[PDB]
Amino acid sequence: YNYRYRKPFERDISTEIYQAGSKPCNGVEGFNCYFPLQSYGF
Amino acid sequence: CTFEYVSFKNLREFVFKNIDGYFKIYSKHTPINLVRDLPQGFSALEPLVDLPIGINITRFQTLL
Ligand SMILES: *[C@@H]1O[C@H](CO)[C@@H](O[C@@H]2O[C@H](CO)[C@@H](O)[C@H](O)[C@H]2NC(C)=O)[C@H](O)[C@H]1NC(C)=O
Repeated sequence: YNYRYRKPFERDISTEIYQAGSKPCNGVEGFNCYFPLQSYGF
Repeated sequence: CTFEYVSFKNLREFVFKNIDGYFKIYSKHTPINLVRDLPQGFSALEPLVDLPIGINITRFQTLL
């Protein structure tokens, strides 16, 4: 679980949430409000 | 924090621009007669540096 995934030569390690809708997710987890990184099952 | 480096009469001039994580710097220096505002004439700035840092810039400030 140490390995993970989320422009040309862009890099950004930000924790800012994937909103799945226009919700007040406010950077906090919930239904339609998900953390930007996912782990590779290697 | 992934990178670090070390190298009124003086009109000192610079240009700064950034492209796909590269960051380019050019300059010129001259003594002048009038100090108040940009004196009429012509000269070209010449390159100094390019840094491959990757940052996504939108703002800046002078360090007085
Ligand atoms: C600078 O920041 C912006 C976000 O403010 C980055 O935008 C992303 O660009 C990619 C293009 O491959 C899109 O797929 C993403 O959806 C964009 N993000 C968002 C939140 O819209 C941009 O890539 C950054 N540029 C650099 C060179 O780092």
